[PDB]
Amino acid sequence: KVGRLIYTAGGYFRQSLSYLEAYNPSNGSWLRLADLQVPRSGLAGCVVGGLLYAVGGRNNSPDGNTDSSALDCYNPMTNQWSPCASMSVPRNRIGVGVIDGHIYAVGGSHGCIHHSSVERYEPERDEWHLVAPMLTRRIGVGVAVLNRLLYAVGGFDGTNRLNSAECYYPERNEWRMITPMNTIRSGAGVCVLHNCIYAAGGYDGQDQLNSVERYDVETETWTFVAPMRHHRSALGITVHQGKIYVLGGYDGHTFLDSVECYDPDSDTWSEVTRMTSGRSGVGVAVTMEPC
Ligand SMILES: Cc1cc2c(cc1[C@@H](CC(=O)O)c1ccc3ccc(OCC(=O)NC4CCCCCC4)cc3c1)OCO2
Ligand SMILES: [Cl-]
Repeated sequence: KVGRLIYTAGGYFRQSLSYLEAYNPSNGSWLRLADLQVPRSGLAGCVVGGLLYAVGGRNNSPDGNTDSSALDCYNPMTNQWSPCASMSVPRNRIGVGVIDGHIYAVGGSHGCIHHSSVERYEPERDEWHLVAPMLTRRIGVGVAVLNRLLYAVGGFDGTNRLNSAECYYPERNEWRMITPMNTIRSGAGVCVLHNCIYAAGGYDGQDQLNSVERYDVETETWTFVAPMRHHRSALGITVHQGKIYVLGGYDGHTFLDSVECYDPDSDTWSEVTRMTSGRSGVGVAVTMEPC
């Protein structure tokens, strides 16, 4: 369990960013590591077999905007990024979940297309394959895995921001709707802690949110928990040592450098550190420290 860092990749401030930085919750330290080959915001991060994966996003630059189908893998042992097989389609504002060593890429946009499509990556074969699409097109979708089931939460379908959510059952290759959230949320941070799927922040169509709600898979209910100290949309999120960490985002005025930590035992959020600069739209994941 020791020696794990919170990695933040990419993001957005004025333009899409190539930063890879790692935070050590045990000593407060930040490390700047190998840049992404291509700056990207709206990407997702995940970890399989100790490798950090950056999936999709968009390169926003003064010389254009390209939605990304890329899957790039970072090895902390080498501090090197390597290209992996690309997805079938570009996916900006994607969500990602891992089940049994496989990466699921969910939704996202390509130009004006809002995807319902979903695809699954097999590291052992370096191949992607499409699976059943969601019941709703979703960009800015939050994705988490609980009990080897994949959840897609909120987002924007091209016309409406969503409070709906749905669950993918891999052995049936089938999506089913679940209880909708109490709040419409696009660009929320979604993760799993204990038996619950948490949805923190986001945009409801009018304001950035500091509210946080959690879905109990047993009771099929969403319940609000303590709100964040800051309103945040397009925030990064991960879980580390039984706590939720939220990184950055946009509060309606500033791109935040704040990192907050939620303790479920006290139902409190605390400010724990600041990123090296404010940004939104980052990919976040946890893996061993580099060398
Ligand atoms: C969440 C959101 C907030 C907004 C908004 C549009 C959205 C949605 C889309 C929607 O509701 O159609 C959204 C959802 C998920 C995202 C995930 C990543 C992501 O990275 C690129 C990025 O970081 N851009 C930033 C520039 C400043 C304003 C836009 C949002 C932040 C963007 C995301 C955007 O318009 C202004 O506030
Ligand atoms: Cl964008």
